[PDB]
Amino acid sequence: ASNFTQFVLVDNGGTGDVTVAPSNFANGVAEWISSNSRSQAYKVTCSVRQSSAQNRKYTIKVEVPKVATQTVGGVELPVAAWRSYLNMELTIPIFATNSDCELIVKAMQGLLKDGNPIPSAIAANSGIYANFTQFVLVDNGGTGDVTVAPSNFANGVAEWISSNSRSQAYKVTCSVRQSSAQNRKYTIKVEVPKVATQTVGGVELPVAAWRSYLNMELTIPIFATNSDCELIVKAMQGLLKDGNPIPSAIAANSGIY
Amino acid sequence: ASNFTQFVLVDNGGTGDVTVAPSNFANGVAEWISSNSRSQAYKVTCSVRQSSAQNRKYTIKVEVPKVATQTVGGVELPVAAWRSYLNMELTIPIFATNSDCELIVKAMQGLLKDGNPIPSAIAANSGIYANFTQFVLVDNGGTGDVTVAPSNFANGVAEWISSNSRSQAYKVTCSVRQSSAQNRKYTIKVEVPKVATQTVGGVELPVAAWRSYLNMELTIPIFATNSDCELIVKAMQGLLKDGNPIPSAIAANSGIY
Repeated sequence: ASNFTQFVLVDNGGTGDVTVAPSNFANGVAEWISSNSRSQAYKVTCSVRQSSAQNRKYTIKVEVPKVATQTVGGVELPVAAWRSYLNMELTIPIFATNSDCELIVKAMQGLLKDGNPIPSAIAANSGIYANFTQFVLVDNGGTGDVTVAPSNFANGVAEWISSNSRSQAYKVTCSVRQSSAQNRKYTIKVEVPKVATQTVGGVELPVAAWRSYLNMELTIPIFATNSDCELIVKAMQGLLKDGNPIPSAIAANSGIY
Repeated sequence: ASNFTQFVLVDNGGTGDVTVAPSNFANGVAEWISSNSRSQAYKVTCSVRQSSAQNRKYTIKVEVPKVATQTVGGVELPVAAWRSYLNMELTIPIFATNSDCELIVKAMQGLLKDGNPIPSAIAANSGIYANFTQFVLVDNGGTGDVTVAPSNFANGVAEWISSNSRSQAYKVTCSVRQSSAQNRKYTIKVEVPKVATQTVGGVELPVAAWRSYLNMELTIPIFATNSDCELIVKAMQGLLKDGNPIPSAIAANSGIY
């Protein structure tokens, strides 16, 4: 009986597996490593931390490597040419009952699955996909929809807002930026609200009690051809779908149970 | 026709009287002295003073002596070995109508009469009297009770709170502390609230418009045997009962009328 153990994640057809075993947690920072070679392992983190007196923040990063071969000095050194950085910070207040988080996770992971208007950007040209318009996202049974319309981009920072009320809208970002001379970094944050009612001063003000912050920074080198990113996206979004060993922690007691 | 004159106070069986005549008021501070000898007189004060723009504070101290004999140098000098210090500061707002003070006085003096759970402490071992629990205090006719339960003592400061609502609770303190090498000082404050309704922002918030502050500091030397304190308590509480020349001022126009 042991939780936080060797689990499964990103896969395709039948050839190479990605069993992610455990490794470190020093100073409150979970970490998972895969097979024999560390230089080709799939790092992932997770740490609990209450930010103040009315909230609970988290940190679940993810580094997706590449099974390449850096031959420098006559030796074929199996190392990754790049690594991903899916870092999702999520703040959950104490007032928010145990019925908000269940619908928050399916809104963060349930935001980038394998081609959604936000993550299809992370898998193809239209990183907007649609001349950037009103799209679909997080849903459940037939009652409330979440059409996310456009809004701002000032200074290179995409942003999407939903329906009538902004205080209950689903914010999302996206910005292209080459970090240096051999890489290409990104930034796709996500704020998932709550259709609550803050009555302060005798008025029922429809506002969110909290918001999510799914911020995925991804660095892709110029050397990495146009055949690495396709398998990187399905490794970032294809890392937290709706209960994977990493995101099931984002939906239940199980950290890696 | 003269008010603030020779009055009566603390007595027991038929032997020694305690007629407290007038004496000084310099700079707004009433003062009463008893018989021939000042060194054995029963000092008492009283002064009106509006603290700010929405309150009215007071100060009624009381020094109870001892008819002892300090023979130093071959002479029998009739002087007190100690003195009491029943100092009751009471703040009464302008908003509080002329129907709150009547029930405030019977709550300050009507708090320590001659053995109440708070003043029985001032007359015997159980200076709590009860392993410190829910007790009785100020009452009138049959409608609202004032059961004062326990609450805090952090750093040597007793404290009692009443019913459900703290904002309408009857706070009271008590702490033992030897001031030097020849004395033993105390501190028994008391805050009497008002079951009012502060509606600010459209909400009826049950809170007190004011609170009392019956703080009685009492110094008892080591030389003073275990036969002085019994007659000291009935002199402090036995000083303001329910209309005595000193506390009738705390219940009506009469300062010493």
